[PDB]
Amino acid sequence: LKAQALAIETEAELQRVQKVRELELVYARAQLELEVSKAQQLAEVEVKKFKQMTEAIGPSTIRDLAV
Amino acid sequence: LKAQALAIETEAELQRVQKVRELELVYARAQLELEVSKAQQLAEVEVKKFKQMTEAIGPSTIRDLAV
Repeated sequence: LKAQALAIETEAELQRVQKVRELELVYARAQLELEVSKAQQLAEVEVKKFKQMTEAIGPSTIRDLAV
Repeated sequence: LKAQALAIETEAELQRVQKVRELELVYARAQLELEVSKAQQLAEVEVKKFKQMTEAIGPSTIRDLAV
């Protein structure tokens, strides 16, 4: 009888754990997508501002400015 | 009976968690869009002011001004 009751409550636990982890996996995938989108856009505007600034100052001057 | 009641309250919890996380994902996506818009506009006006100033002072003078 203990075996029958443990079988029922184990099936009932495992279905809930399956559904919760499935929806959590979908939501974590969407958060990852938004995360890398923000990372690459902020990296792109950083790269573009740096490129325009070191273009406007000239790469020859930065060769002999740090010392 | 414990299994039936856990199934009902698990379905009822998971629908709410699904809807809350979906609308939160939409709102976080919009905040990311506004965030990168502000970052790139302030970076653009920084780059443009720096370029005009180092144009007006001349890149030859900044070669021999730091020392």
